[PDB]
Amino acid sequence: GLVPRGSHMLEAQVQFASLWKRLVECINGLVNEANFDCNPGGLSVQAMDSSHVALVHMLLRDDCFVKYQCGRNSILGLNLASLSKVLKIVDSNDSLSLRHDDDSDVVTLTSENPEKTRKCEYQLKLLEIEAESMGIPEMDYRSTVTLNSAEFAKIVRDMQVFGDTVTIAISKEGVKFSSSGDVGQGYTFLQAAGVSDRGVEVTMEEPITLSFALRFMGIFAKGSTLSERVTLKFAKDSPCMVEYGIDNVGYLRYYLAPKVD
Amino acid sequence: LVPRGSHMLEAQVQFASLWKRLVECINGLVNEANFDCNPGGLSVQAMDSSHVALVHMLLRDDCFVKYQCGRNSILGLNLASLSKVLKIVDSNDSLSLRHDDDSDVVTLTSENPEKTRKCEYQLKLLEIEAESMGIPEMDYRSTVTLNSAEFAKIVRDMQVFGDTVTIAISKEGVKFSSSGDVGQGYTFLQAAGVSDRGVEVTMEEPITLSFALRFMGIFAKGSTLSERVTLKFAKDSPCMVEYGIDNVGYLRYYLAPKVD
Amino acid sequence: LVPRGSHMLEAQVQFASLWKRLVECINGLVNEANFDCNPGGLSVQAMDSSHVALVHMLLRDDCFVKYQCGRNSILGLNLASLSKVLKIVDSNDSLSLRHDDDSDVVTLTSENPEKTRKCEYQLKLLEIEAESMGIPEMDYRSTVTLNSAEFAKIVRDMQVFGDTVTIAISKEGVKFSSSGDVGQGYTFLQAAGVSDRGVEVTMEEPITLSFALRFMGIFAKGSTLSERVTLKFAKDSPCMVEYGIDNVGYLRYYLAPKVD
Amino acid sequence: GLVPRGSHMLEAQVQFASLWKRLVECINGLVNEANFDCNPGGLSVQAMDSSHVALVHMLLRDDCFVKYQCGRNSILGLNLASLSKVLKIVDSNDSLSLRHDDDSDVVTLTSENPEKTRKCEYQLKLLEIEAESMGIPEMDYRSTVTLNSAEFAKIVRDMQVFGDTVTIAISKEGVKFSSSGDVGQGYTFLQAAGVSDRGVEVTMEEPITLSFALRFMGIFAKGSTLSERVTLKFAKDSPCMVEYGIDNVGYLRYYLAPKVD
Amino acid sequence: GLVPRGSHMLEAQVQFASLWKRLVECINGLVNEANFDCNPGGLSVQAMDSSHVALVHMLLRDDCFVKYQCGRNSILGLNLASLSKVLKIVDSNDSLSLRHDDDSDVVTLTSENPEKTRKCEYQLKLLEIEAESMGIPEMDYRSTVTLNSAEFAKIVRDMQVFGDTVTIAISKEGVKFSSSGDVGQGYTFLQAAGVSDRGVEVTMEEPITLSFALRFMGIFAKGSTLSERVTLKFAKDSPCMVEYGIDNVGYLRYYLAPKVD
Amino acid sequence: VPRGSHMLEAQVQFASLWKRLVECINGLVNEANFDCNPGGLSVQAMDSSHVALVHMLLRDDCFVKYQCGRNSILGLNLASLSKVLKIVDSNDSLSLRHDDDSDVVTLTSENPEKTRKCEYQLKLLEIEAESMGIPEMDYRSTVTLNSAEFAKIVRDMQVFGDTVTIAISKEGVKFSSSGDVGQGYTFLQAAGVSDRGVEVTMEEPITLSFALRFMGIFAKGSTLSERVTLKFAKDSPCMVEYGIDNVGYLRYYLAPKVD
Repeated sequence: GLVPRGSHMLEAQVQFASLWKRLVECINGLVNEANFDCNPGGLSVQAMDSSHVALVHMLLRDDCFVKYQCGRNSILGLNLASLSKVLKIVDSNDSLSLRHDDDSDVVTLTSENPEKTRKCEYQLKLLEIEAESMGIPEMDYRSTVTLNSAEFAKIVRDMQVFGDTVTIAISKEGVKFSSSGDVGQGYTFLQAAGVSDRGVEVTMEEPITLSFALRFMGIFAKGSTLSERVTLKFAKDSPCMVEYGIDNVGYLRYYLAPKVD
Repeated sequence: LVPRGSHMLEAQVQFASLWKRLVECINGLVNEANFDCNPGGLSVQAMDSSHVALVHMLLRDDCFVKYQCGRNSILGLNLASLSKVLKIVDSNDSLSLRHDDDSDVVTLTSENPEKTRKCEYQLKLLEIEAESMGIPEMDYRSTVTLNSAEFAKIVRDMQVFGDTVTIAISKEGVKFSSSGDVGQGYTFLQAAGVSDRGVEVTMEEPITLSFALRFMGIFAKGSTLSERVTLKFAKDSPCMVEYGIDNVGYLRYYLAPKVD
Repeated sequence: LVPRGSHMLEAQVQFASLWKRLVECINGLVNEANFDCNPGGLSVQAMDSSHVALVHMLLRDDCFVKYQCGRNSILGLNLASLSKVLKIVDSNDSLSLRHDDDSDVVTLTSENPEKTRKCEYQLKLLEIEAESMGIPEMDYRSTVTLNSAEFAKIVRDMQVFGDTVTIAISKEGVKFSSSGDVGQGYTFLQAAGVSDRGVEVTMEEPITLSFALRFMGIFAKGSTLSERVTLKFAKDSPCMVEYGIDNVGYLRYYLAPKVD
Repeated sequence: GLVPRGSHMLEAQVQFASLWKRLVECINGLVNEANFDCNPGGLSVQAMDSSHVALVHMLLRDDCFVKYQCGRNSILGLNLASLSKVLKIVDSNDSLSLRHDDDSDVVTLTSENPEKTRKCEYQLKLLEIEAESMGIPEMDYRSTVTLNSAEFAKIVRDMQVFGDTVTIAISKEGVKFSSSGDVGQGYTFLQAAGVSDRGVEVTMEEPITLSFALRFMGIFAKGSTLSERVTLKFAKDSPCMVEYGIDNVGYLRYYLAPKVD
Repeated sequence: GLVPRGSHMLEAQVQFASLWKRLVECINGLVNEANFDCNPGGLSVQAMDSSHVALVHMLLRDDCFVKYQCGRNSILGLNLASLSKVLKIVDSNDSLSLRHDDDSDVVTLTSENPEKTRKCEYQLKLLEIEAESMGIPEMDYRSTVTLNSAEFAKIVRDMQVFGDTVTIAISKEGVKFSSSGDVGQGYTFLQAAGVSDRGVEVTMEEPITLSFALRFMGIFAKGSTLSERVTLKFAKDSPCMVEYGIDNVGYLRYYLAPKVD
Repeated sequence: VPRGSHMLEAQVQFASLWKRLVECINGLVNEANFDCNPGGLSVQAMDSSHVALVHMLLRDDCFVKYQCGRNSILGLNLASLSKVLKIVDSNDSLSLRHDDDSDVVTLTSENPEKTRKCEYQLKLLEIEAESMGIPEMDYRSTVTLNSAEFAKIVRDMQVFGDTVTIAISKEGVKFSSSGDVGQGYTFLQAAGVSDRGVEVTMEEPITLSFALRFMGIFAKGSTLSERVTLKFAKDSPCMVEYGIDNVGYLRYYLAPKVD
């Protein structure tokens, strides 16, 4: 429309800061620095734990924000430790505008009350983070179980009293989480209770039984702060995946290698 | 006409909160103990490593929604572990404790009202001797009964001063006293009129004993089981602190007095 | 018995929560302090071990349901201990502070509305040398008043960044600022004139001073006593933060500025 | 025509009390009460830990004592805790006569200096300790390693900084102790023998690799107070054994179940 | 006449500070504050435990010190807890000059190496400690036993594994220390010996048997740090006494009430 | 292909060095970064209250074998590292090794006689760059004394207060403290010429005060050097230096106490 532009603003603001708070918590659990791809499609974070066993892919679609503006595709490295420290002090119900200028070695967070009587502005030095080394697995999922996010969280926390490894067994009827160790042996069995209305949606293709490091399942289960339900997808000798939907305006997705023997 | 398949103990309580609250109490005093299961119910009797204090707990068979102890088996358990497992069991779930014929393992089974979740934990069991220490007896000259939680507060409070509390019983009240660096404290409770909360003294003479707060503290955890608590005393004799479980049982602690 | 004298000094407050909340506040700054008791009321005046910051607290005599300070006695107290004792005293119980002649010990007496419980604690007293001071006054050009708890939050917040906060006052609002490894933060508060919510700025010129957050933090504990809090400033001069104890007293802190 | 009765049942005196001291310490580590079979063949103690995972067998042959007398086979239950408390106060270099009478409900320990100017006498109430009496596994020990008792002790203490489980791997050419946990991963490898000619006397039949609870290895390693060397014997899916010889006049032998890591 | 008239002073220097260190330790065991009478005859301390069961009397004659000066008779109250804290840091082989100006209220300790390269000076605030209400008791008439100080110390420590009360029985033969409790029953018997030093010098008039609180005997036995030998004196239904000679320039003397029917 | 390398390998002959060092520095901070240049290993780190700073350097000639062609930074949990070094024999060798992107560093110990070999592996951090920079240059007054006397003197002064006052004079140096117990001082005379035995070398008289908590942490240095050197400057961080020399140093810096 007879109008050009060489500079950047890259300013996106969410209405309720509680979202960012709850997210960073989740992902800081896994890694302490990460890149923030901002496309016009929305913000993504893709990052892998220092042991290259687990992967976290988070996407916040552009309809997630009350205002969003990412002309070109800039990438922003951030210290998540610091970012968490700042978000810890930001009121849940305040707004939060994340902003970056043309090349400015610094990103800025701006918070404001509903009533406009208080305004906060924090500035973080940015990094410096080498491209992710990749990559996401592809990869087709035979069996799929969906359950209350917080029950899931409880179950991992519970299983950890026994071991540092959980064994997940899927049957059409239900799913069984199992653990062993000094204290003894535990299991929690969840029945599938069909055909409607909400409470465990198994949907397998065959029986399938994999094992996983609880350390990481625990880090993932933090997701329950974002979604009332959570979905786990499995495939034989293949990374499982745990998915937490954000309100149709995004997702948080974790992938973890099975234990091998 | 028909025996088999076997095998021989099942004890299910409706609300797991009971077991949770109990084990907490008794774990405070000892870290392993034997679980006599008669057809009369489950008892635990055990003494602290310094042989100064004694727990006796009994859960009568009417305490359980379902109970079955044909012969009298004894089950040693690590209370530390048992506590760890009970910590993860929902208060309002059921909890069936089960053991089979010579099975080196006892099993705890929890289930929702609603039957959509089922949990099952298994603990290796121990050979614990099975131990000497003889339960002592009355007569109990003086007897005081009070709100369980006030009692709890009072010990916690007295511990800011010393590691020893002095309990003095008088017609119309009881006085808990302590000393130490911080200074000197006392709490006095009056008796007389309605005693429900509210302090039912019922002495025979005045009587004044002293006790290790470390242990009174361990006992006071009992407040999680009974709104009220009863203390019984006798000169130069182990006092006793009793917490009733709903008429279906008791938790009873006994502690030696301090000497001068 | 006619030295004279004599001799007792009784100061009872209705709700012990006050004393609890106070001692907490001031224990944050110093661990022993003198309690001047005039017939005018109790004052505490004391300075931090680095001689950077000063507390002045006054509880007027109309603060107490019952007060008696014939002559002007001074009572040194270990605040650490006093805090330990007040921690155990129920918020809603009464609390009579009492001293006799010449009795090396002050006594705290608590009682519940319903008179069924009575507590009595005794503290050895000190021995505290007069405070080289003083107090500064009073030439406060422009000030600011805000919600006590917002203030508290703001300090706690600013500490994630630095150990120093910079307070900038302007017609319009006030800006708290900090720097450090994590980065740079500020919180700006807006409002025009004099009205409670939310910020009554009332300056004479713009003025910008800096302070040690360590101490602002200690002060902010005041939010337990007063919904609002007032800060007064003067160029190259100790600021002051004031917490009104309703209409019966105050808690006031003064802190040296930073050159920077 | 001889003398008939009495008195009296048992007298067992050792020259240097240091032995008893060092023994009880060892075994008190495993159990807090135990039975003392006194045959004319000597004193034995056989006892098992409360979890029925580990077994002590100690034998002091009759030639171990300067004077020994056990006509019939009496059994004496003892609180090892108490016994330890008493032995703690008995001088190493004093004599120590253990005595029990016909009736009695009490055993008596009597200590005396070389120079006869001091005499101590302690009396312990004895117990009825029940079975068992399991009482011992055998035999076919495929692989066998022998090493300095104190190095062994160090090695367990060391491995415990990592985990609560040690993995022992035996090869021609040496033995490798391994552990894992939060702190990280450790191993100690001992070479020899041989490494001709000649710790560490390995003498295997095949390679063999078992794991064990360090809690118990630790309890055992206390044995180093009795013997300069220590011998470990193993067999696949079978209780290992750790043996400490007493001067040809006896042994202390521990047996421990393998772990499933 | 060559005579002044002053208002001052007190200086008491010992060559080896180890003495003061070892003393204060002994006494601090019994009480935490005490008065230090300084005569020209020497320093005495007389004090009684908070339960008025046991009494210390210590005297350091003026020939004990390399330099001593107590013109008039001043009294100095001291916190023994603090004094112990300061003496803990003073080298055993350094000198130690204790001194007081007059009414200042502070006493000063001054330490110096043999080689004069280091000098330490500590100052303690002094107390008003109220005069000692209790009279020393009197009639020590035999029985009397003397023995190695450290054997004595051992014997109390030993007897405490059993009870909190020791029973001392004196006979022409020897002396018997006895105790009872949960652990069981112990005794130690010492025979009256030998060649040099006889090695236990009993010197009774009749047999005599009293009992005592081990708590206090223990506190006393700390005296073994000052004298190789120790002497105990008894009288029926009368405070015993335990005396530790320094060996000729002073004494430390404890008195303790017997236990009664 | 003449190699690079590649890698990192740093072996010391006697492990006692590493043991004694980590102890010292673990006293101040529980995690720290290990810059490995070809110049040697340095650690630079600051206490959580940003009052005190530790700089340690081990020059490359310190090691029987050293190889850091290029640079790499290794974060380490010092608590864990201390736990592992606690079990390593003083007189064993100790090779510290790291491979290309390996999330783990490895410690390898071996006896003189090659009959025992130990290998421990630590997960690595994750520690954000140090920030607060080294100060310079004190310049004016300087005292040097027996490391252990110094250690004693701090431990001693702590019975009184939590603050020590150091006064330097041509005569000597005076350490002073106050508190409930009372008041102490220790005075050291300048003896000489060399060595304990106290080498004062001032420019004017100068008197500063310091937190004993930290002087205590530093004094642990006496395990590395028989002597220790303190340098001061008015209203300026003092410094306490322990020199392995010429192989390396351990250096602490601490803020003075202000009015």
